[PDB]
Amino acid sequence: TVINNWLLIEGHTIGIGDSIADSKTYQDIQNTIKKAKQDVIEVIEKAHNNELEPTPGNTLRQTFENQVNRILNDARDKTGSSAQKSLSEYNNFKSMVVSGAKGSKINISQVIAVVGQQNVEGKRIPFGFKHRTLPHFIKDDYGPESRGFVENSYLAGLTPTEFFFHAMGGREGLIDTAVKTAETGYIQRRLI
Amino acid sequence: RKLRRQMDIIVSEVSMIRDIREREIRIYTDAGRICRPLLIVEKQKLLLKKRHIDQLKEREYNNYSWQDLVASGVVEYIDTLEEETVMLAMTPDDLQEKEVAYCSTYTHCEIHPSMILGVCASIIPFPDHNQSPRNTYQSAMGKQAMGVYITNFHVRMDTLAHVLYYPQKPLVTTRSMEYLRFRELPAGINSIVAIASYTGYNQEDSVIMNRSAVDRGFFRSVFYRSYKEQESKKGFDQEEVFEKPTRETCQGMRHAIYDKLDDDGLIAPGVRVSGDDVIIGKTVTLPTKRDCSTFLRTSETGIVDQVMVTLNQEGYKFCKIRVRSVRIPQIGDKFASRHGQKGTCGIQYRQEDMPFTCEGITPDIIINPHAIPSRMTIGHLIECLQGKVSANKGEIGDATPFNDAVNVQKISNLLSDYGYHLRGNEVLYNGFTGRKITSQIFIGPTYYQRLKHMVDDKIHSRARGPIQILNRQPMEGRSRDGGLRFGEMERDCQIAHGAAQFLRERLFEASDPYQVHVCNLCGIMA
Amino acid sequence: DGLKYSLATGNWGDQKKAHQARAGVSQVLNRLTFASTLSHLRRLNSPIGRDGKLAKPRQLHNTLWGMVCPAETPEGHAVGLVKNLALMAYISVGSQPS
Amino acid sequence: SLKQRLKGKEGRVRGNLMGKRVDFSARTVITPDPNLSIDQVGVPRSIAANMTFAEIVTPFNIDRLQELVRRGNSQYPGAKYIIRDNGDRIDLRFHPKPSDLHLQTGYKVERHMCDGDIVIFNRQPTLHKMSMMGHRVRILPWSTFRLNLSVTTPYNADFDGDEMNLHLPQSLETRAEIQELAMVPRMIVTPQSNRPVMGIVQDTLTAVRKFTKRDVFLERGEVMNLLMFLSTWDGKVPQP
Amino acid sequence: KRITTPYMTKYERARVLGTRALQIAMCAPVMVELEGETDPLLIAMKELKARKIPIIIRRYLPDGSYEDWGVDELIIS
Amino acid sequence: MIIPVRCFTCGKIVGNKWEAYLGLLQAEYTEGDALDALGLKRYCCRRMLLAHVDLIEKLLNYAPL
Amino acid sequence: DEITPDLWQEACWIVISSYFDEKGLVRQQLDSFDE
Amino acid sequence: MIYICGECHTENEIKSRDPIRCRECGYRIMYKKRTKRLVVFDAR
Amino acid sequence: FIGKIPIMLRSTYCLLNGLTDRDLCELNECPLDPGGYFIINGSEKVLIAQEKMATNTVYVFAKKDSKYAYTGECRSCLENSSRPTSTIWVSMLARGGQ
Amino acid sequence: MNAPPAFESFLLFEGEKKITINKDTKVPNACLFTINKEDHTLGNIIKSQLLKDPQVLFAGYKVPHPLEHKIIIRVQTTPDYSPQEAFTNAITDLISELSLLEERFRVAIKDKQEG
Amino acid sequence: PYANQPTVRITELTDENVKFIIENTDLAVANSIRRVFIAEVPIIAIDWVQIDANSSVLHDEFIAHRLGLIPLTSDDIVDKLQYSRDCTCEEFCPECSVEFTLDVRCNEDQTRHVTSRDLISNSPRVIPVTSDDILIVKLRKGQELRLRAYAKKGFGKEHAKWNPTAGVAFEYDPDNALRHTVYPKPEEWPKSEYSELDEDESQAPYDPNGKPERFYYNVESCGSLRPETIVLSALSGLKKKLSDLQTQLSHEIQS
RNA sequence: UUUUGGCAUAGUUGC
Ligand SMILES: [Mg+2]
Ligand SMILES: [Zn+2]
Ligand SMILES: [Zn+2]
Ligand SMILES: [Zn+2]
Repeated sequence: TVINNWLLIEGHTIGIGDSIADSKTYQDIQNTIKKAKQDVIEVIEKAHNNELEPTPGNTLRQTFENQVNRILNDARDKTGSSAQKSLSEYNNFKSMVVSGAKGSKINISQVIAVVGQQNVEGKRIPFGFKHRTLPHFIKDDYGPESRGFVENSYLAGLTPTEFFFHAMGGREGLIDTAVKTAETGYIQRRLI
Repeated sequence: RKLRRQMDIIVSEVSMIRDIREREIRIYTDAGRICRPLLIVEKQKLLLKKRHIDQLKEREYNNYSWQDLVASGVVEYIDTLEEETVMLAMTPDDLQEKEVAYCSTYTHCEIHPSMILGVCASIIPFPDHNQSPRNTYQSAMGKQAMGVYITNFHVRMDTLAHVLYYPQKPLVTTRSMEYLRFRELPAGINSIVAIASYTGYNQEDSVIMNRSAVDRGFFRSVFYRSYKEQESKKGFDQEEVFEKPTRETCQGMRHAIYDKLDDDGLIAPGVRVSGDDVIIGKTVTLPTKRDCSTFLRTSETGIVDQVMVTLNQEGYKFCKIRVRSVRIPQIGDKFASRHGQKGTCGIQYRQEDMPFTCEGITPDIIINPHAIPSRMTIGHLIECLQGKVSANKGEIGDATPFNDAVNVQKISNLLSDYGYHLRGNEVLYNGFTGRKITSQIFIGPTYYQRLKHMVDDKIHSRARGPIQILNRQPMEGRSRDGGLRFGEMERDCQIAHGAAQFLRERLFEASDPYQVHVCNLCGIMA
Repeated sequence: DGLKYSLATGNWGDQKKAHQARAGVSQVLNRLTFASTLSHLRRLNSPIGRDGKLAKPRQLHNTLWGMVCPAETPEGHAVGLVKNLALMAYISVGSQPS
Repeated sequence: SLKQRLKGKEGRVRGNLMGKRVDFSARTVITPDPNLSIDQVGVPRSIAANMTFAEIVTPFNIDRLQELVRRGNSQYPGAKYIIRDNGDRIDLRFHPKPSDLHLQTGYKVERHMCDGDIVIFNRQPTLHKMSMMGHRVRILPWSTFRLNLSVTTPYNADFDGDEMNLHLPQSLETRAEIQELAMVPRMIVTPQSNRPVMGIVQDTLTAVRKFTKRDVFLERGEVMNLLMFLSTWDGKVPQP
Repeated sequence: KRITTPYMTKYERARVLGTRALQIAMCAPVMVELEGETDPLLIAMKELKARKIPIIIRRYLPDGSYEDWGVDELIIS
Repeated sequence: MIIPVRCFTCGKIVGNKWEAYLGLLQAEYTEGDALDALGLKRYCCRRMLLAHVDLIEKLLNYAPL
Repeated sequence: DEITPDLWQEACWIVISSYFDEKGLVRQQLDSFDE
Repeated sequence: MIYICGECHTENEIKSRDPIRCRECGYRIMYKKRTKRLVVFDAR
Repeated sequence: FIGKIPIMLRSTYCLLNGLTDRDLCELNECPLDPGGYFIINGSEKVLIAQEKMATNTVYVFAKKDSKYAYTGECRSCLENSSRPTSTIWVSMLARGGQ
Repeated sequence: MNAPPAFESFLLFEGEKKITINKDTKVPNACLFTINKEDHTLGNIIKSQLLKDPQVLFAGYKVPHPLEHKIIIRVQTTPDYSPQEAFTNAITDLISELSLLEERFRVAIKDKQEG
Repeated sequence: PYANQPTVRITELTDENVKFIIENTDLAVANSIRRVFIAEVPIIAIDWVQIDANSSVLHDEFIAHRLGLIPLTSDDIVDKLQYSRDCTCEEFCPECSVEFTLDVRCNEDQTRHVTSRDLISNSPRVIPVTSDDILIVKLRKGQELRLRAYAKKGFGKEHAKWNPTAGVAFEYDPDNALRHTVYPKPEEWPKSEYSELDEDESQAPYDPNGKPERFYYNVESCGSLRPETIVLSALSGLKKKLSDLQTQLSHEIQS
């Protein structure tokens, strides 16, 4: 009662301005993204030239996949930390995440800077077509966007390919909820 | 490919697929395959020239059609199998253009990426600024909205129908809507929404509406039901007849009023009726007579709107009766954005109680800010901003998904041109004290849809009503009445609580108390 | 009366063969909004079948680009199975190969 | 068949012994209400007017139950039935005869549910003890159930459009049982993982985070207006 | 020598309060002086705090035997 | 279907301006210019005439019965 | 002669409008039933 | 009682034991005439 | 006369075929009603597009839970004849023989 | 269907008093004025006017529930002054201010009309 | 220990709206005054509606709802009028009500517009405010619409159709000197029409000892009442409410 | 002067 009656005097919101960072922040994010893209290109051409040597107990594809995966992971984390640095004290996203009442730091990094890598089954987007994730890419491509790394933020807006790959990613979560509602509590119904 | 593009021997749905790695050509002309149009590209150049577009612009009074573009071999249908053998271009304006070439051999180019969307997903403004589970939620919910489902609904007599009093085309709309005919049959209202915390009735995905706006017809709708009944002379044992019965001629009857009906055993339209009344006075002759008249579903009231009388396929006189019932928005009615922001009406406040801007503008709806961060419906915020800009600019905005020319920066600049905060945050005054609210408030028009679920449609109680005939337990018949499943999980919860007497009451005394005499030497019922 | 039956109840196959005759083809038209009617007109259903248990069709496959909506399906136990056509999708009506 | 009548969930054992439809229950949609204590539940007028509780006639409540019998089913609060010790059920919507309404000790009146009564609030599915909890009735003049914002997270129910159930106990024995075992205050600490099961939620939690910042300062009138809402206030304004 | 605990379990509290409240509702004598109360639940709680309810609990031990306890003998918490 | 009598938010009369809005549109006024000519400044009222669809014209085509 | 980038953004939607004017939204059911 | 033919709007009375038919059109759909009972509305 | 066949609304044999919107208003039919469905017993019944595996097409899969390492199958079916679709499987056994 | 009669949101039905007084027992000189069929319109203004008086140690009000129409005003003054006296003085001050404002507003209307 | 001495300054006077400033007053008084503007300035609106016959495409309660929101010129008549539930009459009388009649019979193939012009009062002191005019419903050949209505005294709190104001713009502290709001970046914000901050600043210096004053009002009428009449009747109604409350409190204390 | 009443498979929809 007392907190709501005070909140009338204070008030709380969320706005477009709460999702805006500095132009310097966007520039730094874009520099990090281009750095990560160039690094993934280096790993791809190394694997192409048979210059990538596999790690022990792992095939060359596993080594390459783990390398590019961790490259995208630390690129995403660096961009997220830079976005977190750019937040103001009045940013309602930071108000809702620091309080812990809703959202998380990952959500802020998603909305402001980088949605990030999509996944199905714990891997990048598979070649549904022969050696191609979509017809818009060339055959035998393993770049980030070609295998389904979203680079824009939600505010920046997804590209068509990135939008479709994120739809594929969310379909996995919807399937997870469906099989949850199927198999939830049958364990409990036997246990009781 | 030449002949298909010329349509000489090959109709333009036959797909030809050349697999080089296996040295095979498969040609399919069967039904059941799915294809889509695609523009043809040669020498990294479109075959679509500006003269074709000029011929398209004069479509009427020219008789130039899409089939000419099919005939000229500029656009061709491609199926999913043949798509494997295609190097497709998303957009011609950059990808086929010379650059540090990602690819230098593009055979086809897409007409527009937004056509990947569905029929009920295409209405989403800025769908590429939302978490795709929200897009699935909106696709599901848009089918559930209220609106003018068809123009001739007045003549139709459907089972259940909903009509919104004052529909509006969305202020922010994708161009695809122009071909949906949803711009001409809209379903929803553009309403001023302010995303802000308040007294505490908006929380956990709820919404606080302006009572005054509802009193001005905001989101007011009508719900039409239709009942039907036929008579018949089946054999000679029975003959149902439309006629109002009386206790003096029908020696078996239900306690209710019957004076609403006329001499034909039917109710005149324009009579205001409750759920327990009779709409069709109809009775069967015992082998005096007994009633089997038709009552209303005993959870509602309405007006018998239209009574039609005709003959069935056999020729027996049968009648349908459409009953109107106005539905004012009330607490618990479910409203949704075009971004999956589903919420029930938490409370209604009059205009003076509601907050308001410096110009006297009050918000029609107030939603919890905390609905946004986890869901990440940023398309909702951009839709609100673009709606504000369109309304101030007096021109229907654009909501094409992948239109690169539009972004929040330009929208903010356009908003700043009209003497508003560029991000849409506004100073609002508390209606209870008039004090400036400390934090500023994001506000603007947003398209909201009254979903077809209302509380009076889904609410009931059980107070020792019409029990079963097989187990004497409450049954679902004549209404939602029939109690509730006291499922095994509820029993188990009471075992955890240890409320054994409460469990006994719910399972035995409150459901089907019975007793039987049994022998004390054998278990046989006496 | 045969076709009238098979459209009247949704069962598809002979009326006495309802034990194994696949059903769920003809449905009451969704008349609540114009968009709902359109979405029900263009709806496509994948049966569970024996093949659904070998390959998981609930996941959105890449080949559904430009033919089926990436995000339009009933949220429940029918996620992925029931889908809707993309706007420019058109289905081959069949012709003779002669 | 006989076997088919018993197998599965829909058979007699799982469908009509371990769980079944039950009289004296209602179900509808929920909406938030911060002006209610956690142990209080707002109910529509119609359900309380329909759903009832059996009160035994005693020399203390004879006047109140007599007035309730006089009111009848038409008005709220009222009653439906007089159950005398003989078992005869006098229905209070068809017999406006004063010979039928004369009361005395030992009778049982089926009076309409009113404020302060006890109900069990519930939701499909039930996953733990707090999925069914005891609440105190509050009549509010609208067509949906209410809930305090804090009792949502034990039930896992948000106000998106999911519905909840309400089971009315009938006997004083089980009423006391729900009072002393299943009420919301007794269920604050779960025995699952030895912690509180509920806490402070979205708007309240963000608002208190902003409130307890070091630089929040409040005028005299604001402080006095806020101290109104503190129910457990001593009445003494502390030194600023 | 009653070996069981001298405390009243919450279930015993629930049952004894419910039964005594029903007894009071059935025009039973009240073993405490009321103070204008009308609800049997409050009167039963007052009697429990007074330790003036005539009920005797019979706790069945798992071996078939049992212990008997006066309500005033148990520790009300 | 028909134009609302009043703007839902603020309550200004708008039911005497839809026909005039159409008439000024036939004068090739920009829609913003038309709404300014009809004295609608707050965007609450401008939403009404900018987003209203007058389906009553399509409904009168049927028989009067 | 060829479509410029500024004009393509409306030319493509003119093309789609011509498509839906020709074929409509329920072409599948009607064509299948006619066949 | 009085019914309106659904095509040509021919008002006509029909008995309780004759199949319906328009007296000048042959049409076989009839609609009941509006009630002659007092109907009122509060404008809220 | 051998029977009666339901007619899809606004199909080439429907009365509403090729009429103008004004004529549809004379018939009390909405010009925007897309049709493409049937009326059975007055109720508007619509058919849902049924997805099934294609015919006449060799497909090589791997039945991991079989005595076969692989299986090349073909659902062979005549054009407009022999609705029984003969499905053949030719499968290479695994080397776990007796 | 359970929507309340809105016209019974400001009208005292039978057996309802407009205002009642309850002397709070926690603190001396403390009274609670419960007014039915009222809202923030009178509560806020009366709260401010009571806060103007220096002799009023504490003054506040609340609405226990927005759907209901009770307002409860707590007033505590010095121990030489009645809270009812403070309430009556506040009402008289507000009525005098509004009469003065009406007079000045009529004068301003006439001035703008001639001007 | 007494209420302030307010001073008024009418900046703009028009027949549809009015703009003024109240100085030397408390915030709560101003908030209650605007609340009374929206809520408790009574007017006359068509409430009771008997449909003698309807044949339009639109059902009856739609037409009744549309007729409800028609504003009516009730400048002087609303004072001598009384609430129907208070007056002693069978259903209606001139002391508490005004009768309206409407009847349009369209037998012309050209489209017909049943407008507010067609409303026929039995007293010329109250008419539709437009009497272009408000469209009520379009009619075709063969469609009639006949009805009789009654308009009665009421105020906006009971229902929004009795709301006389089409929006009440309110402002105070346009320079944010009191800092009741906290701009995260004051540079971005537009200046009010009353703000005196030049175009090189964004906030006045924070005055600690300040208090709300200089309340700016722009009351827009629907035209049912003149704006000056709205404000005068608002103050009169609030004074009436407070005097009645004083009477009840005196009776309570004497009891 | 007292009211009753079906079982079924299929389909869609809602946390
Ligand atoms: Mg939910
Ligand atoms: Zn407006
Ligand atoms: Zn005829
Ligand atoms: Zn009178």
